[PDB]
Amino acid sequence: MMVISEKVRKALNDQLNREIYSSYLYLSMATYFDAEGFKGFVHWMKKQAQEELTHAMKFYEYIYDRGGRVELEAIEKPPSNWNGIKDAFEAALKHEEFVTQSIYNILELASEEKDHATVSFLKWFVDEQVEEEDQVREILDLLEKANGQMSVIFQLDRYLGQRE
Amino acid sequence: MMVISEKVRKALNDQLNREIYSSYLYLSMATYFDAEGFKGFVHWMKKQAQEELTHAMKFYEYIYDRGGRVELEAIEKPPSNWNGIKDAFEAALKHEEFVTQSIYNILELASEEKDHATVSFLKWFVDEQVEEEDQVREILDLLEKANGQMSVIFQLDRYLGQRE
Amino acid sequence: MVISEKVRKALNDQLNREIYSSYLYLSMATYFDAEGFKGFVHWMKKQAQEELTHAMKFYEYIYDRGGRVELEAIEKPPSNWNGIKDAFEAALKHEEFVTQSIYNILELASEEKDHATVSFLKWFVDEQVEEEDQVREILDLLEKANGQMSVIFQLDRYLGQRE
Amino acid sequence: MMVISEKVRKALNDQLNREIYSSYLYLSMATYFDAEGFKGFVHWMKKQAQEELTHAMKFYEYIYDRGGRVELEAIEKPPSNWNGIKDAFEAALKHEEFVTQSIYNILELASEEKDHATVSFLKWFVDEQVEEEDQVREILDLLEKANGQMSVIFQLDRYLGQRE
Amino acid sequence: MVISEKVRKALNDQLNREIYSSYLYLSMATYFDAEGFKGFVHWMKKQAQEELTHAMKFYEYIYDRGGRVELEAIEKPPSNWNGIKDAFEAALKHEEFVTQSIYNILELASEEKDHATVSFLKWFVDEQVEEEDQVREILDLLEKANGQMSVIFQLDRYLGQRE
Amino acid sequence: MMVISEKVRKALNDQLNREIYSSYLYLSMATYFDAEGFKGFVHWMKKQAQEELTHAMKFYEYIYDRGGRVELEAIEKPPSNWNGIKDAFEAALKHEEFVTQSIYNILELASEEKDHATVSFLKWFVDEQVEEEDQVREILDLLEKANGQMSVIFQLDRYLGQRE
Ligand SMILES: CCCCCCCCCCCCCCCCCCCC
Ligand SMILES: CCCCCCCCCCCCCCCCCCCC
Ligand SMILES: CCCCCCCCCCCCCCCCCCCC
Ligand SMILES: [Fe+3]
Ligand SMILES: [Fe+3]
Ligand SMILES: [Fe+3]
Ligand SMILES: [Fe+3]
Ligand SMILES: [Fe+3]
Repeated sequence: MMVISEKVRKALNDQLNREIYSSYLYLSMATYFDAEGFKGFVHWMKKQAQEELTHAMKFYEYIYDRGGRVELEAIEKPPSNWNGIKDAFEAALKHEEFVTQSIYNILELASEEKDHATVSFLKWFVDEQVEEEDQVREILDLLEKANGQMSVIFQLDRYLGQRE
Repeated sequence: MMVISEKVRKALNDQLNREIYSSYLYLSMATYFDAEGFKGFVHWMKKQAQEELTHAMKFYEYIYDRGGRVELEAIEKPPSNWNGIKDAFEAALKHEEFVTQSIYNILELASEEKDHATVSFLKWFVDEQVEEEDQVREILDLLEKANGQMSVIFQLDRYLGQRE
Repeated sequence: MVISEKVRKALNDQLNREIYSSYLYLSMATYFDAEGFKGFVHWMKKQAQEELTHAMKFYEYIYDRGGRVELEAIEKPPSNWNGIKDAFEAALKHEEFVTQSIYNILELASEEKDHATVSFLKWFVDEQVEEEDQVREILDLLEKANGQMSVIFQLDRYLGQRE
Repeated sequence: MMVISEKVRKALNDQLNREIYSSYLYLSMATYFDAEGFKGFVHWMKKQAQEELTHAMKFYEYIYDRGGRVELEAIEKPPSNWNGIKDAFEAALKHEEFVTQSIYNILELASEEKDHATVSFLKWFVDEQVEEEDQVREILDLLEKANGQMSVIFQLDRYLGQRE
Repeated sequence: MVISEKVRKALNDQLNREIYSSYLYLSMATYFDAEGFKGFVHWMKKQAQEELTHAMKFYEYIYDRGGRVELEAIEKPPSNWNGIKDAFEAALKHEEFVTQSIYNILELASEEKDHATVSFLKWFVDEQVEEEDQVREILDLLEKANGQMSVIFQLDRYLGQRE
Repeated sequence: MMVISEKVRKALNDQLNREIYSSYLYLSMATYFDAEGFKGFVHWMKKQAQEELTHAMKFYEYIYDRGGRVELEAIEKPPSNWNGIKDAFEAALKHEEFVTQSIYNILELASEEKDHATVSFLKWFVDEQVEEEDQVREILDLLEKANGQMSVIFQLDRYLGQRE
């Protein structure tokens, strides 16, 4: 027996598909930074793409652990171009803020259904989203310090190029 | 800047997107095997999914190496249900045979324009595709021997569960 | 004592339920031993030990908040089941009952704003997810098995390897 | 099938359930010493409780080795309070003596049936009971010398806290 | 800043409370040193360093959520107690007050559906259980010691061994 | 017995309370640098705060080593804001020069009282304060050479981030 309500399963399945989209979006930002020729920003976006995949697989495993099933949905085409580096990263910040709210919505729905297991499972994402937001604000802050000066952009490129 | 024709850039970009669908398709086969409860087949499909991402990224890299740019397209919703194990693996073989012909088409197009670099690049894929088909055919030959017998299916599950 | 008497009693009741759970799994070891499945015996003995550690975590938490543990009688558990599948079906049902009892303590602790006990119980919520699932995974393998002895022996070996 | 008499199987099964009661009793003495705030005594009682489980399991294995089956019985509520350290260890001693006599009774019953296999099996427990009784007499005799001096009780709590 | 001004202010105040907590344990060390108990001194100095890490945890969380930290004046703490037992009950009473301050932030965050701050505070809810319990254990040992100097020396070495 | 005069004990206790404020002050500059987004300057200042605590603790011990007693006084509120990176470090230099003079005042009080022990104990801080002053001056000079050019600011931000 599936021991999550169907409406919590679809909320989880929906979030799983949003995590797949988030990974595709960062790959698309990588395509942008690669066209712009910043190998370090490219490197950073590829790691973010694979990191979001692990988020999706976390949802994957919990759905099956609670007796549900996963259904993959179509993945909409992401933007392929931005108005500069600050533009791409602010789009990332806004995006992760949307992801956090979508996860917040699942938590409140689970809490209202007295689904304590799903409430507890999502705490990892609550904490993780704090870090996903902060790291992008850090880059945005450093980018505003550079203020388009290429000597500093190279430093920030090579800094983000070291992400493991 | 770009030293591939737009006809070859577009064939490569389209194949890149098909490799992304390939990974999504194999992930969806994992959701099916998880629903049916075959951990080894799940494992095998998850590893196939990650192999297809590397196929995509080899196209990604080659496009930029020749001065092109990659544009990510929508990913269609993959099927989530099959009649049984053998049908899923037959769907995989059909898929890989289809990707082989699509690569054959890029190779013939590149050869037509005397883009010898892209012809040579696709040789790796010609050789990889022979093994992608053969591995699925070996499984199908075993499933046809298994003939739906659960004790023998369980052996093949554990066997494909050992994939590295 | 810094837990309410009503929460202290709930924890103490759950400690005794956790000891009963360990005894129950020992009784399933007695059953599989009578039936001659060494691997299922192994799994059940390892499961009985795991419930003891659960009980002791309630033990320690009660004393950490100024409480005292009172051990109650342990009811006689069933000693027989109608085959391997039936015993694991009883296990799944039992663990679900354990999950609901933990949920109930968590809800009582929440409405008393006993945040320490709420947070303490999170560990058991997450653990209960696994205990339910690992029995569900066994049941699904048994359903496919359909009593076929070659597959049951394969499953005895798999469960005999639990550490 | 079973090569112990039903009368000896019942005697062994009964004693297995006494061993489980013994471990529960000692756990209960741990609950008492934990309320009293003597860490070392708690540790000792927890170690004694685990030791009685190895006793129960030893009977378990012999019963199955002789073609018998184990049936677990209800476990009585143990006392949860004593009138002091000496009183608790005195109850432990009295309990171990009762266990010894219960074990002796099985030995005499099996020897009257010429069930030599069960006679020989029980030798291990005859010897163990000598140690179990002696270890409690040792503690009681040290407590007599302590004579309520908290400085010496602390020393003794530390010593029994070192039990491996 | 993505925490509300009431939640940032509660967090900033708790940061300053943690710093006073570290200062308080430091003068408790000044007390035990005047009284000539090196082990209790050692224990109190270690408690001081631990409270700095509590403060620094609130520090980091405030910045991770886009807020800023403002350091406030630190009150002069008591410098004397009328004995070992009195010093530790001041410690216990204080940690209980810290727990309630943390509970208030938790409920404030919860009413604001600020799940991130709620979850961040779980670590402290769990930590405070152990901070209270370790002082209770010490007090319970001091009651057994009952002013006997030979036993006080024993407890002095024990707490002197804290890592 | 106390073998320092009350005025030298009182001077030493004031310096102890002054050393704690210095640590609190440097902690507050970290709050400033963290708000400005300079993680390396934050690192430097947090480690400077820990060094001031060790200064406090050396006064702590010496007071007890000559039979006195420490009384902790209120810590008066530090500033939390500066008009830029170098202005903060200008405050740092200004502060430690004040500490050096406060230490000099104790040394003279000790010299006139023929308290040779306190005179000698303080020569550690005399020598340490020379380092403390030079350490900030050198930072100040590089900030002036950098001249607000962030590529150079970023570089010694990372430089001071390497402090042990
Ligand atoms: C460095 C390359 C990153 C590319 C990310 C592409 C994301 C969008 C397409 C998703 C395809 C399916 C995901 C496969 C997951 C494989 C299973 C992982 C199990 C832990
Ligand atoms: C391997 C077989 C396990 C059988 C368990 C039967 C449980 C019945 C209750 C008996 C009392 C158990 C007391 C256990 C004390 C353990 C303390 C460990 C340290 C925290
Ligand atoms: C070294 C052993 C004694 C420690 C006593 C600590 C007393 C603290 C009093 C308040 C001081 C506040 C400023 C401390 C900043 C420390 C920052 C640490 C980050 C690494
Ligand atoms: Fe994510
Ligand atoms: Fe492929
Ligand atoms: Fe025994
Ligand atoms: Fe604290
Ligand atoms: Fe200093």
